[PDB]
Amino acid sequence: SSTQALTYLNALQHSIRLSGVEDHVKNFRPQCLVMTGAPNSRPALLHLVHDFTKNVGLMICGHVHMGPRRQAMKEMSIDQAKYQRWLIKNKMKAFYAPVHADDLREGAQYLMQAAGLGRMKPNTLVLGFKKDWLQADMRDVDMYINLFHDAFDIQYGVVVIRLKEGLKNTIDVWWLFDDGGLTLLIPYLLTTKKKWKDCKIRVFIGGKINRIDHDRRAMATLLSKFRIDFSDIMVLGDINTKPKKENIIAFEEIIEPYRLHEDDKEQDIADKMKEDEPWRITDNELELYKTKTYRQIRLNELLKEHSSTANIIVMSLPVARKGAVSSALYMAWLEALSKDLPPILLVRGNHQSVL
Amino acid sequence: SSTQALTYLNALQHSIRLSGVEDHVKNFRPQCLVMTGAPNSRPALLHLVHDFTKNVGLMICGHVHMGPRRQAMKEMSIDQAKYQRWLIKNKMKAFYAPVHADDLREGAQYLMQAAGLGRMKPNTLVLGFKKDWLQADMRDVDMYINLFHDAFDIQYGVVVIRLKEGLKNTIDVWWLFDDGGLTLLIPYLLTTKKKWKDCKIRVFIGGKINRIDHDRRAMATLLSKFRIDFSDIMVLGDINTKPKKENIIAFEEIIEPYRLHEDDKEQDIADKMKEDEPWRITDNELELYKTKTYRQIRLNELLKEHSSTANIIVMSLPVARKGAVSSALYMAWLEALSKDLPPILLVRGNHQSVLTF
Ligand SMILES: NS(=O)(=O)c1cc(C(=O)O)c(NCc2ccco2)cc1Cl
Ligand SMILES: NS(=O)(=O)c1cc(C(=O)O)c(NCc2ccco2)cc1Cl
Repeated sequence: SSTQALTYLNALQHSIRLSGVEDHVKNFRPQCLVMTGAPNSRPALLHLVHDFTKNVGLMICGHVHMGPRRQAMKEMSIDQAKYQRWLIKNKMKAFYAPVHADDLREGAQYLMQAAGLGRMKPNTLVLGFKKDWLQADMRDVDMYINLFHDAFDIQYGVVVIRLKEGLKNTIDVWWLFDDGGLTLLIPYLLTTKKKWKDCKIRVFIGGKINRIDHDRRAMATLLSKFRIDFSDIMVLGDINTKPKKENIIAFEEIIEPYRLHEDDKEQDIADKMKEDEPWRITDNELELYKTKTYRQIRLNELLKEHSSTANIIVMSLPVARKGAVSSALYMAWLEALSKDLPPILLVRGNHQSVL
Repeated sequence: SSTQALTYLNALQHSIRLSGVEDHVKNFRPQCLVMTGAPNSRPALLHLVHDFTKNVGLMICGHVHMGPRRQAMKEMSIDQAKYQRWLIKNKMKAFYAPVHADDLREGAQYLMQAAGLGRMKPNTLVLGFKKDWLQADMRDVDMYINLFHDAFDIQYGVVVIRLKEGLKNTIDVWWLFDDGGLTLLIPYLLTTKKKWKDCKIRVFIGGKINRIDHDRRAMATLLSKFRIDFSDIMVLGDINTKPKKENIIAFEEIIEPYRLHEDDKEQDIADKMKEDEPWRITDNELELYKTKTYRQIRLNELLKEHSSTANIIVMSLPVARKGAVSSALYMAWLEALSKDLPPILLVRGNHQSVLTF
């Protein structure tokens, strides 16, 4: 009170010192940019992202305020004061970062390219899964997926937390493809927080039916390199199998409102809808990506079968080339992958290795 | 040591400590981002902006990088490492913050909107004068003035400085407009440094013929509030008078290439070329703003005669409504106000630094 200048000067001096360093490859140091609507909303997501980003990296709770430009400054100021007070009340090492933008994409770009000083710049983007995508306008879903792809453009690592907001054995990990160390680094950082200390990492991977021993040995060596006391590596070959009849029926029902039946409908009408409504899922997309959808459905049913009784499932996030797949189908894949499981955490880190 | 995590986490906890303090509104401090593309170019500008930001605020030497997205990140990181090494080589406490944008205005918007974290966020926009704007495409000058107007829109202070790139004692302060005190805060911070100890702040005012004592005591008490310790407080009544004809014709010659003499030329051609080049200066603009231009020229004359020798000249910055003046006319005003002087530092601030430092 009246002598905060000392704190400010100390912070500035330490930040300059930190910027003094020159080597970044050695330490990945996960810095998270959490894109939640407001810190008060989605408290569970905030706690879970804070768990693995606390004393091991900062977290910037971003907020893209959008509205009339005239009174934007006063609204943003009152919001910053209120949300910072709330966010310190529920002790969190998180910085509230509000910006003004005409839409979520622009504000996300502001936060993703400008937030932070020197070395304290976010390098992963954390999004809560858009649970209301079915009832939401599909333009906003397109914007959500385009935000994923913008993150992948700036060499960010995308984390998607799907968590049941209506609210002690193991922490399953479903490492499938390389990414980096991030997918395996999130469980390591989770385990050392004294809240998940009594939780045991039960890694999973896919492999050939004639190579369980060799794959297990190699993955155990990698885990020892990551030194996360892996309990066991349940190498599976069940991937790439027709899931079931009921599961495929459920997925078809999910995507039915957005499917485009070009063959059933007249070609001119199909083109008209595509031009005036480009997020419609064409049948060509389904035919091309039928194996990928089978992979998603099979992975979901495997998660239910093996990892039902797990606290935090960590899985690798499916991705597709920008524009190669309709946004509606992409969110359908994300819905199917994480359907009725415990708090699940889809991760795709950047190519550069964490350590 | 070869480890940095100790510094990183300590800096974190300090930043969280800072953000936790309920500073209310009584924590104004000059936090400026120096929008200059190449920190190697214009070292004098960085040194000057560093003099009054050494230990009272941060300096985010922003930089917008233009090019293809593919290899944008690689060269951006290369430049970041290079320029941070350069800044550390010199004794500058500046964070080199680069962003990628299609145009300078968009990257500047990124920086001004989202740069910084917590309460160590930028507060003013230091802008090196766009010297050689005569030879530069006028789209560039349009963006340059739009930067001023964006900064004013987002409640930022704007300071533009016209250092000579080639690089008794007194610091002149022309407190002409009440902008919240930043014009007076910059000189105070300058003086309280090893270089400007022999400061001798000399303060000038603009007032009509009246009792000099009134304004004299007014600025005496104002500077006592600001702890300026003036060497002299002067009031000038020559402002807002017709300047010499030579300067007027010189100014008219400066804007001659960009002027739209629509009254002299045929109306259809004038309208067509106005539509082709919306930055052209119409004659109606000059007629409306003849008094403003005369003030801008008389002020340059006045500070040339009164303040020919002075290490720093800190003046209130001219402002115009968004779009009322063509960018060429605004830039011509700024160029005529600081035509041939020592380091001149035109300042304007959001009306919030009310004895708050
Ligand atoms: N998780 S989400 O896609 O549904 C989401 C949702 C929101 C959201 O709109 O709450 C958001 N912030 C934008 C905003 C505008 C006004 C207040 O916050 C960000 C995200 Cl990622
Ligand atoms: N001080 S300035 O207006 O002349 C200026 C100057 C520059 C600059 O060009 O150095 C700049 N950014 C870098 C850049 C890249 C391409 C065009 O500009 C930004 C600004 Cl504000």
